[PDB]
Amino acid sequence: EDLRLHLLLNTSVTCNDGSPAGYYLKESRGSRRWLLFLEGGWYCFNRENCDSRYDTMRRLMSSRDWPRTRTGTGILSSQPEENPYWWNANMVFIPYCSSDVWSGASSKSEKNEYAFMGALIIQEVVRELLGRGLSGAKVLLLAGSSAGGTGVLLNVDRVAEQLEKLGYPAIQVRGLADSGWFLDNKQYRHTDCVDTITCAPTEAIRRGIRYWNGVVPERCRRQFQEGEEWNCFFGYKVYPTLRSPVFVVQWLFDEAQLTVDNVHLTGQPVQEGLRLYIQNLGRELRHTLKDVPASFAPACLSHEIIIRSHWTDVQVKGTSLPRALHCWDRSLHTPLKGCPVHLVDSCPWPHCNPSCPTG
Ligand SMILES: O=C(O)[C@@H]1CCN(c2ccccc2Cl)C1
Ligand SMILES: *[C@@H]1O[C@H](CO)[C@@H](O)[C@H](O)[C@H]1NC(C)=O
Repeated sequence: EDLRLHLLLNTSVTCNDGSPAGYYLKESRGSRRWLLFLEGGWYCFNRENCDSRYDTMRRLMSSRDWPRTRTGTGILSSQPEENPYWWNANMVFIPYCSSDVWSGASSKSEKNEYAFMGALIIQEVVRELLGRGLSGAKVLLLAGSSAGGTGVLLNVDRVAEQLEKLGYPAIQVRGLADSGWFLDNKQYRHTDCVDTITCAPTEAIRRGIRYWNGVVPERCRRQFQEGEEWNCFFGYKVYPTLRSPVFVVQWLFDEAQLTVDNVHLTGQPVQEGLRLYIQNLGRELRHTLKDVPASFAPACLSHEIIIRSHWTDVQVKGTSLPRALHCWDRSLHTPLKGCPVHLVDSCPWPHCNPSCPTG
C-alpha cells in the first residue's frame, strides 16, 4: 500500500546539503509499466535564499529527516478507485531535494555551499531501478508536478537517451508534465526579483541556471544558444524540441503562475485591469497548447493535480484526466472514436468549468 524509501547506493549523488538523495518504491511484478514521479517545490537561486530555504524547508534540501515510507496518492495510488489509469503499475516517488527544477549537475565542493544534482538524481534513480525490474519494463512514464512538471520537460529526453545508451531500446520513455507549463509573461504589477513571490518567472530562471550549473535539452539549447538556456525552462519553447511523447496537464489559471505574476485573487472586487490581465493570461496559455495534441487544460484557478486523491473529479469536455491518459496510451500503441487526448477549455474565466476543484 505504501512506497518504501531507498537512499541512492551512489552517495555522491546527493541532496542540497550533501545528504544522499533517493526514491520511494512499491513494486508491481505483474506489471511492465513504471511511473517515476518528480516532486515539486519551487527552488532557490543564491546562497542567501538557499540558506533561508534550509532553515524552514529543510526536507526539500536534505534526506536526513525523510520518512522511511510514503503513501501513493492520485496517479501514484494502487487502488483502482483512486487511480483508474495506472493502479497496477510500479510506483516510484523521487523526492525533490535539489532546489534546481531538476536541472543541476554540480556537486558540493570547497567552493559551492550546496549541491544541485537534480538531473543526476533522475539518471541515478533510473540506473538503480534497472536492477529492480525496470530492465524488463515496456513503458517508463516520467511524471511530475509544478517544478517536477518542468523537470519532466527538462529530463524526459535525457532519460530516453540514457536507456538507449545503456542498451534498453524496448523501454518506451514518456512524459507527463503537471502544472509545469509556465509563461514568461509580464507581471500584473511589477516586483523587483528578490525572492520568488516577489520575482518574475523569466528573471528567476536566468539567475537560477548560473547558480545551479543547470542543463537543458540539447536541441532546445542549440536553438537559444549560450546565455539564453533559461528559455528551455518554459514549456511552449522546449516542448517542440522534445522527441519523447509528452502529455501536458496545466490549469489555465495556475496559482503559481498568478503568484509570479503578482496576482492575488482573494474575494475582493476585480477591476477592469485585472479582469483583462487574467482573461489574457488564459488566452495566451490556451494558445501555447493549440499544437500540443496530448493535453489536459481546465479553466480553473488551482495548483497541481495528478497526485491529489480526487484528481479523477475534474473534467474537460466531459472527459476526465485518467481517461485522457488512457486514450493517450491507446494512441501510442489517427484519432480514436470516443477517446480524446486534446482537452483544452475555451471559456475565459477561472471556474467557468463547473468541475473545477472547490477546496
Ligand atoms: O515550483 C513551482 O510551482 C514554481 C512555479 C513557478 N516556477 C517555475 C518552475 C519551472 C520553470 C519556471 C518557473 Cl517560474 C516554480
Ligand atoms: C556516482 O555518481 C558520480 C556523480 O555523478 C559519478 O561520477 C560516478 O561515476 C557514479 N558512480 C558510478 C559507479 O556510476
